[PDB]
Parts: sequence; C-alpha cells; structure tokens
Amino acid sequence: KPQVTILATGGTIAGSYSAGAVTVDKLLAAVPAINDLATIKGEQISSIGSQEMTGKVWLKLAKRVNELLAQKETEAVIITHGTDTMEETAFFLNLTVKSQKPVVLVGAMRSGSSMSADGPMNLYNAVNVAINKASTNKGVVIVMNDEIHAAREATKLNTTAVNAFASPNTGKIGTVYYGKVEYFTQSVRPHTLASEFDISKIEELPRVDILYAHPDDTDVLVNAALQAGAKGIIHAGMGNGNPFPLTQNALEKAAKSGVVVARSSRVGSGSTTQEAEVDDKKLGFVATESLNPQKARVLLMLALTKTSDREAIQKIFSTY
Amino acid sequence: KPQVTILATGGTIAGSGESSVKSSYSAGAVTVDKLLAAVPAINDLATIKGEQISSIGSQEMTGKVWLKLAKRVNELLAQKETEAVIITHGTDTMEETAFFLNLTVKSQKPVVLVGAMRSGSSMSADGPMNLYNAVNVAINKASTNKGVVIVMNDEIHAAREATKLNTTAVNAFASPNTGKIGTVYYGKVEYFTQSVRPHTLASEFDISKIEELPRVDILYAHPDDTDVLVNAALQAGAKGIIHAGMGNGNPFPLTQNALEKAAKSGVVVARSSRVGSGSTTQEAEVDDKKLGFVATESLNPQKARVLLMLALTKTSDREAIQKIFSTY
Amino acid sequence: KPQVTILATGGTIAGSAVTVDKLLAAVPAINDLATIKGEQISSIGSQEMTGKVWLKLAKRVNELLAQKETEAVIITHGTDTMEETAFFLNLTVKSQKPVVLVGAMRSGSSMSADGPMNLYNAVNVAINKASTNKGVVIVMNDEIHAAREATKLNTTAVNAFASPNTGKIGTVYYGKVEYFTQSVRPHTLASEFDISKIEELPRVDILYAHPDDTDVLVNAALQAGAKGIIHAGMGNGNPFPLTQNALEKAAKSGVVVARSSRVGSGSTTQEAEVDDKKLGFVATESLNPQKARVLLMLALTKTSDREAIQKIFSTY
Amino acid sequence: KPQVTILATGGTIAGSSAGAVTVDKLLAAVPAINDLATIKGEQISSIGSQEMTGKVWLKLAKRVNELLAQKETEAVIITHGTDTMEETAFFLNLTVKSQKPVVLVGAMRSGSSMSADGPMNLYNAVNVAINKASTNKGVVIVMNDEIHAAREATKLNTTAVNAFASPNTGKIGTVYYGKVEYFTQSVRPHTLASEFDISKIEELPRVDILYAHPDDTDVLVNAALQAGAKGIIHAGMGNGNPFPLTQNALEKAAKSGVVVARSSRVGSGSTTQEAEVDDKKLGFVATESLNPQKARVLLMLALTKTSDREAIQKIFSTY
Ligand SMILES: N[C@@H](CCC(=O)O)C(=O)O
Ligand SMILES: N[C@@H](CCC(=O)O)C(=O)O
Ligand SMILES: N[C@@H](CCC(=O)O)C(=O)O
Ligand SMILES: N[C@@H](CCC(=O)O)C(=O)O
Repeated sequence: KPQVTILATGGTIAGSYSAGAVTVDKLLAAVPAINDLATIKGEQISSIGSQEMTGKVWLKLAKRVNELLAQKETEAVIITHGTDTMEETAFFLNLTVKSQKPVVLVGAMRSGSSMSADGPMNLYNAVNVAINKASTNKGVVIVMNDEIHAAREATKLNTTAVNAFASPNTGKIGTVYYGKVEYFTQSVRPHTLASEFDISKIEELPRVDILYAHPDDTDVLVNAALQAGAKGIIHAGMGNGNPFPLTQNALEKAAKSGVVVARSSRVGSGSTTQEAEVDDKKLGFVATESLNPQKARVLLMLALTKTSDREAIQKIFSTY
Repeated sequence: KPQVTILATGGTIAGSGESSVKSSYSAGAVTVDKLLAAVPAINDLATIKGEQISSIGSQEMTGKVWLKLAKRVNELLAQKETEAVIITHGTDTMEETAFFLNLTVKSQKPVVLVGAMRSGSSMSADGPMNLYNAVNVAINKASTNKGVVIVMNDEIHAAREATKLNTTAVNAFASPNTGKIGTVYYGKVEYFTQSVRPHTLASEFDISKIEELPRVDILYAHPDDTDVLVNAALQAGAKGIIHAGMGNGNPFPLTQNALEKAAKSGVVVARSSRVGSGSTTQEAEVDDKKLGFVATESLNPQKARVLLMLALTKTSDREAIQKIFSTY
Repeated sequence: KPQVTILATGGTIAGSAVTVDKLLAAVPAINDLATIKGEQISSIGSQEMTGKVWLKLAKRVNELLAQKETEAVIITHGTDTMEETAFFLNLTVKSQKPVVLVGAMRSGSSMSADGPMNLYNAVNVAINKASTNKGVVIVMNDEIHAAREATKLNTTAVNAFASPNTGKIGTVYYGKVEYFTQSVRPHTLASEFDISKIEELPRVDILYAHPDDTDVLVNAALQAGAKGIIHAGMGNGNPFPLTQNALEKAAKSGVVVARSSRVGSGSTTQEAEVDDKKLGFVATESLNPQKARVLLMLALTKTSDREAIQKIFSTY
Repeated sequence: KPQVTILATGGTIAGSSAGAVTVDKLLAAVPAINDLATIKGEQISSIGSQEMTGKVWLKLAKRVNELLAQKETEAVIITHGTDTMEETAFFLNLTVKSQKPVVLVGAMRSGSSMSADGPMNLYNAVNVAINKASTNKGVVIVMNDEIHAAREATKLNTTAVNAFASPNTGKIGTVYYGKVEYFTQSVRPHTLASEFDISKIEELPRVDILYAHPDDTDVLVNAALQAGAKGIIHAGMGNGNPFPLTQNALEKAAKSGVVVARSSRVGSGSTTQEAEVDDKKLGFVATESLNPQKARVLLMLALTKTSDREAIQKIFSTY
C-alpha cells in the first residue's frame, strides 16, 4: 500500500489503528474504504476555519509538506481545508513545495453532519488522486465534486453550491469518479520544483493589501495601506484592471514610494492585460494577467521576498 | 415609427472615422449622429434623438453622473412621444449604472444599456451589432415592464442580475445567478423569463430631489486581513461598507472586530462575497443580528453598494436595510 | 400543515406506497413540513419511460390537483429523462398548484448521496406560496429550474441539471426557497393541449445529424409510421443534402419535420440557411431535440399543419 | 518571416497572389496578416461544413501531411464552416503526422454582417499558427480569442460568436489581438503519437449515430445495419443508457460484427464503463469523455484497424 499523510488545518470535512491525529482518525472512521487504498498517517497543522488563515500557517504548512515529501516512504500529502481560502493556500503551496509528489487539497461545501454531505466522497476521491501515478508532476491540485483542478487556475466561484469550485480561465485538468482518476490536461506554467521561490528560511511574508474598485472611488484606502506598511497592493480594478482617477493618482504615489502596485480585476475571469488602457510603464505598475486578485496577492507576496523591481515582478506575473 | 432617445455617456461604441453631418437628418448630438452613420439600418426602426449626458470612460463614473442620468431618463420617459431610452455606456461599470436606474426610473417604458467590449475601430468590433440589437429591444412591445436591461452579445440581461464577468471577451456579460431573460439575434427579440423582484415603478426609492448619494466603501477580504481599511473608510465619512467576504460572506477576525465597531457607530455594514456568484446568506457562520450586520443575499459587492447607497437615502436601520436586501 | 402527494416512478432516489414510506424513513424531517401521501405510478428507470406512462402520470396529477385538500404534487423520477416528463407535464397539467420533479444523480446507498437533500428541498418548494403558477419545476442541487428550460447536461455530476438558454428561476438552500425569475412562455392552465381522452401519443422520431449523413433513417422512420421527425441538425439546425432530400420527401407526404440542433444550446432559428417554407419544415427555435419531440407529439394531437405547428413552437 | 499555407474548405470567412482566390480575398480583408507571415493559399473544397464528407477529410489530411513535410512550411491554417469544424479538427488530430501547428478557424457571423467575427478570428489564428509555443499542442481550433484542443472542442450553441467550448476541460490558451498564451495542454496522445494512418485510405468505414429517447425504437438500428454500417454510435440517455427495445437491436448488431459504441445525448461528461450497461456481456464499447460526433470519428478510424471490442475500448480509453 502507498503511504500518505493527511494534514488537517481544521475540523473534520467528513462524518460527525491510530493515524496520529484525532481529526484524521475520525475521517477514517467516517470513510473506512480509504484504508484499503493507502496507509494513512495524520497530523493537525492548525485548528481554524479557512477565513482565519494567515501567512504564518501557510509557511508552517509549506515547510512541513516539504519535509514530508522529502521522506522516501511518503508518496503524497492530502490537506483537508476550509473552502473559503483553499485556492490561496493551494496556490502558495504550488510555488513553494519542492517536489513532484502529489499534493492534494480537499474540503466540503456542506457540513459533515448535513444531509447529502459532500466531504465523504470528496475525501475518498482525493486519496485516489493522491496515489495515482498520473498525478505526479501535475503540481498542487484541488479535488472537489469529482473534479481535479490545477492550483494555478482554481477558485471558489459560488457561495454555497457543492460545485462552487471552478477553473474559469482553463477548466479542470482531470476527473475522479468513484475513485477512478483520469487526467485530460496539465498546466504548462511552471510550478513546484520549477518555481524560483523558497520559503524554508522565511518567518513572515510581506504585507500585500487588496483594494476593490468602483465608481466614485477614493484614495483613502491606498493611503491607509501605505501607512500600515504595505509592501504591495493588488488593485481589483473595473473591467480590464481599470482604476478610478483619484485612486490611480494615489496608486502612482504608492508606486513612486517603492510599494509594488499590481493591477488585477474585480470581474472574475480573464487576463488583466498589459498595453490596454493603463500605461503601466509610465505609472510604475505591474499587470497581473490571468490570475485573480486573491491569487495575485499570493504571487506578489512571494515576489516581494526576492525583489520589488517593476520589471522583474512583471516577468514573474508573465511566467507563473 | 417609434421615437427613441439615445443618451451617450462617452464616445461612440460603434464605427470609427465617421462624420456626424448628413443632409437627410440629425439626431441632436454628434456622438449619436456618428452611431447612425455607422449603423444606418437603425433609422429604419425608429426616429432617433440624441443627447450627450457625460463624456467619460465608465471607470470614471460618479454618483453625480448617475443622478443626472436618472433624472433625465425620468423626464424623457414622462414625455408622451418618447417610447424608450437607450444609453450607450462603457462596459466596466455598466452593471452599476443599470442597477441604479432599475431602482430609480419611474416608468414601465424600456430602458436599455449597451456598450462594446472592442473598440469601434477594431477588426470585428462588437458595437455595431450590439447597438442594432439594443434598438430592436428598446422598441419591442414585450420589453415593456421588464425593468432596465443590458443588451450585449445577442443577449438581454435583467439589470438586477447582470455583471461583467470577464476582462476582455465579447461575451463578458452574464447573469450568473439566473441567466439572460431573453435574446436578440439580428434584431429578432424574444423573451423567455422576467424578474420577479420589484423594479422601476415598484421601487420605493426616489432620487428626484437628491444631489449627492451617501458614501459606501467596498472592502476585499483575504487571509491575514486587516482593520486599517475599515478605519480609513470610517474616518473618510462612510455611511455604509460592503464587505466582499471570503466564501459565503466570511470576514477575517481582526476585520470583523473593526466592522462590529463600525456598525455600533451607526455605519451600515453589509456582507457580500468576493467569490462571484450565489447568495451571501443569513443564518450561516456570521451572527448578523448580534454583530449589527446586513446580509446582501443574491447580489455582488458592486451592486450591493448601489442598493445600500439608495437604502441610506431612507434609513440606516439594520432591520429595514435587511428587508430592502431581501426584497429588491 | 399542507397536504402533498409524492408520486414515485421512481429511479434511485433517497436512503438505502412502500417507496414513499422508505423516503420518509430516510428523510424524516419531511414529515414536519407536510402531510405526505404516496403512490407508485410506475416502477422503472427513466430510460424505460414511454408515452403510456406519461399519459397515466399526467391524468393522475390532474386528478390529484383537482382535489381541494391537495396543495401540490412531487414526482420522484430518474434523471435521464426527467426533462421530457417535466416538459410534457408543463403542457398538460391544468392547474396552478406546484408540480415538482426531483431525482438523484447518485444512488441512495452511495457515499454523499444527493437524494436526501434534493427531496427535502423539493418538498419545501412544493409547499412554498411563491411556487404557485411557476409551472412544472425540476428541483436539483439547490436549484429550481423551469420545465421548459431544464435539461440534463452532464452524464454523472450532481450538478448535471442546467437551463442553458436561461438559467435557474430560483434557489432552495437547506429548505429556504427564493424565486428570482419566472417563465413568460405559457404553461399549465394556459396550455392549449388536453390529454384527458388520449390513450396513445403520436410517433415522433429523432435523428442525429453529421457529415456524410444518410437518407435511410428518415425512410425507416416513415416506414415505421412516424407522424413527426425531429432533426437534431448540425450547428443552427442544418442537414446534410442527402438527408435534407429525404426530409423534404417526408414533409410532402404529410410527416411533420421539425429542425432542432445537436449542439446543446441556442435557438434553431427561422430564416437562417434552411428555407423552411419552401421545403415544408418547422423550426423548433429555443428547445432541444428531446423536448422538441415532446412538443411536436402534443402538437400532432391537434394538427399536422406546418404554419400552426410553427406557431406552437414560437409560442410555448 | 514564417511561411504558412491557408487551406480553404469553402468561401471567405472574412470580408465581402497567394495562389487561391478565396485566400487572396482574405488577405485583402485582413491585410495585417501579411506582416506576420508569407501566406500561400489553396482551395481544398468549396462547401458549407454541413456538406462535409469523409472524402474531403481524407483529401484534407493527406494534403496537410504533405505540406508539413516541406521544410519551408511552418504551419497550416484551415478555414472551415463552424457546424462540423470539431469533427474535421478531431480527425486531423489523429491523422496529421507532424508537430507543426495546424489551426482551424471559422466565423459564426457572415463576413458581410455587422460585427463580423471572421476578421479577428483569422488574424488571431495566424498568430497562433506562427507562435513557437503552438508546436506539439496538436490540432487546435481558434475562435473568439480562445485556443481549444481538437480533442475537447465542440460547437455548443447555434448562433453565438462564443459558441465554441471545451466542456470537459476548457480552452488551452488565449489569443487577444494577436498575443498568444498557453496555460494547459492535452495529455492524450495526438498527431505524431497517433497509431492511425490514412495515407492509403480512400473511403472511411460507415458509422451511424442514433439519438436516444423515451419510447425508442429498433427500426433505426436495423436501417443502419441494412445500409452497411460498420459501427454505430448510440447517443444515449444520461450516462449512455438505451431504451430496452433499442438495446436488444444493438445487441443483435453487435453479435453480427457491427461495433456499438455508447456515447450520450446530454452534452458533457464521460459515458462511463461499469455503470448501468453491462458492456462486456452485451458486446458494446463505452466512449467515455467524448461526444457522439467525435466518437463517430474515432470509431471510423478504429475500424480501419480492427473491429475487436477490447481493442476498440482500449482506443477510446487512450485517445
Ligand atoms: N468558512 C468555512 C466554511 C467551511 C467550508 O466550506 O470549508 C471555511 O472555509 O473554513
Ligand atoms: N473601460 C472603458 C473602455 C470601453 C469599454 O470597455 O466599454 C470603459 O468602461 O468605458
Ligand atoms: N439512469 C437511471 C439512473 C437512476 C436514477 O436517475 O434514479 C434513471 O434514469 O432512472
Ligand atoms: N452552416 C455553415 C455556415 C457557416 C458557419 O457557421 O461557419 C457552415 O458550417 O459552413
């Protein structure tokens, strides 16, 4: 049997021999068929809802994943996670885990005690994906609702639906249906081993704020973010990354002062492009291209561990 | 043939390199004359008058322009000879304008917003067809009492439901919680559904005597979030805050504490979501009655901001504002 | 509390009339919402459905909703052809009272079975005051879909149901029901169809278009006594030439040929590439082949006139 | 600048010597193309895509193979009607023996229409064809600023300019005013990796498609058998399920040596093995994550090599 570690970041996503953590033992009690597929070890990394996630928990999680996958006996890692910010954690890991071994994030849109709880099947499927030979070198994945999503592309796109996860710019890379795993595509953007980021010696991540653009917008939130020590700002702009004039002036000021301003969009999908209506080279801004504000924040945070140069950060957004 | 006024809020959404000026007819505004020159088939469908209400990209829109636009639409539709109004508009904030109008226009006559995702000078510009289709929708008898609509990419979207969901695509407009209410294909209009949420004549909002709208900020939630943007919004005089929360409208704890403070101080805090679709629900993880918050339900942050702005012209009571979000 | 009848046909629905009693044992919270009566109308997978079962079901629903004590009907049904049954009922049930169809994409004995929640939500929709006069609805995966618009769009997903031309009309989330839109196409009471005295429905075949297509399937359908043919055409309802010739023959012989599309969404339009008036064809517009077949079947109970059938497709 | 051949299968997709009049009209309508590449043109057929036939597919595939064998040819672009572009693309994806780009492109709106999509689609298609990252992606469809893998692409709407989709996987890349970016690629074998070879083939095997529904029939199966069908795609209800009467007739067809492959009418997802239909007992193949029309193409090619159930199942589980 392959050996897999499940890292829990909160409560049980399913249900209502010790693997080595009470949450994971409850999961194995709820979904006993998992034991036929793999030898499961368990650890409790944090005990929070995903809306309480912090960079400190991310760094801890990434370092631990790296240390687990460096072990000869460990075939893969599964992380149970709240759905609200699973995309951010998955993306962070996708650029910080230095292995080709599978890393799978999984959660549940419905409570484990609910009628028609999604967790049991999601978890079962996640274990099957983790142990599948074809999952090697796919990068970090999210497995939800019979679907396998690349971490670069995945987002929570609905407040409540069991099918809330989507990859709006590319679609799912594969399927998993009652444990049967099939890949149809893979990301051609560099991840994991190919990533230039290394967080092994990092204790705190740089501060990056996100601003929400709208008509009759303001400068006061840019200024508050500067005042609070923001190293970067993601601007979730109107349409193709467009700011209101008053806000643009403030962002220009921010940029001149050494804070990295990266243009994303509030709309939900598509690329926030270079050489559209905003003169990024003149104003000192970066275009985040085909990401979303929350995932752009993650990438900018990592970029800021290496550099605050406009051109080098643009190149990072145009690569990853 | 019916008489329709096209209100332009910026440049031409169709054509390039046109003249306004032709011997047979003008409409009363250069932008609109250029539209007619670019799409001459429009003149067979309706008698077109034109006005220039503003001259901006939609990313520069302001409450002042919205008030001006709404009052003018109300005037135009009060005229016996005016069958409908079409507003040409930038795509970036067309959804906010449409939604504002949907709650402030006191008529059953059609109001149609239309734009173009591609420049009129571009290869394969979408504006000419979008505009032609918009005119056909504006004059169609079935468009009466549908509320304010957006017409883009052969589709008719209810203002309550519409959003720009993509940065660049000609098909960027969607109604993610309900779909389009109708279609328009080479001018052929069909409706399949209609909103059952009150709009236009049935709206309780009235902006005829309003000069400035209340200030409502929007915040973007994320892990390791902060209190400093709530505080800055309070300091700047925010009457309301839309919180674009994680998942089903969930805040980070530090931010929640600041929002609770904001609520206690009389600022209306309304929970929406960053995710893109679905309802930010009551009686989920956030105790809204205890904390003093409103749940915006099936809107999005930007449209929730509009509704809260209008609500704040009448009241800042939590229960009354919740009822407004649960009605409109 | 309101009285509701659940009709089982049934499919694989909740838990590991007896079927309805098992549902109530699996989802006991339903008993707090309504007084549930149960009947077994058929005992089949929905891939075995027939016009005889549809007629029986519709007559029974009409009888039940004519009763003063009956607030609504819920029909448990297999997912494969739920859309066809819902659409049929939408044009044949003569009442404003709610009719809700509900099923499950996963077996009731499966991990994470969808049936229990679907059923619970369906009862809540059936008894909601806003569900009156919405027409027949499908309730699946927290969503309320109008029968006219609904289709099964995926082979296996719990979210397989969609309304690709319009979206869902409402939501139901842990029993909380909200409507955001409603159909403006006539249904139920406003329908001109009446099946109370009908024992067999007219035969309507469906053909699948493709490059290098054939005439032999048109001919076989004619030979087998087809009163209508739905052609699931390429793109905007377009036939291969050999097939078109055969369909023209079929039309001249009195068989109604209606153009739909294989693509999955959008309207198969009039006045596109196919000269329908010349060739003798009807354009089905914004339906799909399977639902167009239902509507043509009903139309054929009243008429086989091209213009009248086009008017029916342009109305319903 | 790179040399690219545009093969036209019908009229102009844009506007109202490269070596073919259609292609010269395209260059007149979209002159910016000439800055990107040296364009040669050929007229392979002169038809709407609803009139496509295997004969035109064979001709097209052989010609593409010839053109890409030429050192001077960087890529091929094929202008095509939208209705059956997905079939032609899928066929070429399994028959073109090269890593050089092959790009299919069309227009949902007529070139003479207001807001015609052809000019931009064509411009974008040339940019994709000449991009270095398009090598070894397989055959692609370029429409509405999107790059779709041939295996996954389908026309999903009757009229919309955004009618093309990849419902099981999404687009593999984007092209926006000529700027090309790939985000994914297919991991299913295509082009050079395909086992199919049509260089000596003159006619493809006959494969019919049947549309399933309640109260279904056996007469269409029988007519297809009578007409010489080597295979039948059954577009089944839900997860590839037949009506009983029809299943009996398909079982008969299978026993008689006709390959029966189960797909679905629904639009997306896999028609799976080991669901409600006992394929091994009845003699059927499950087409998995394709659609009826593309399953037909793959079965047609499979039938040039074998009519064995197990070998055809393996083909559907591979490509
Ligand atoms: N807000 C919770 C919801 C539970 C879930 O859907 O995962 C979380 O993300 O932690
Ligand atoms: N972003 C500008 C450009 C035009 C458009 O995209 O509609 C605007 O919103 O006005
Ligand atoms: N194909 C079966 C699946 C089981 C179910 O849907 O209940 C049916 O349509 O009945
Ligand atoms: N049905 C025609 C029209 C052109 C088009 O839609 O691309 C074809 O496919 O050739």
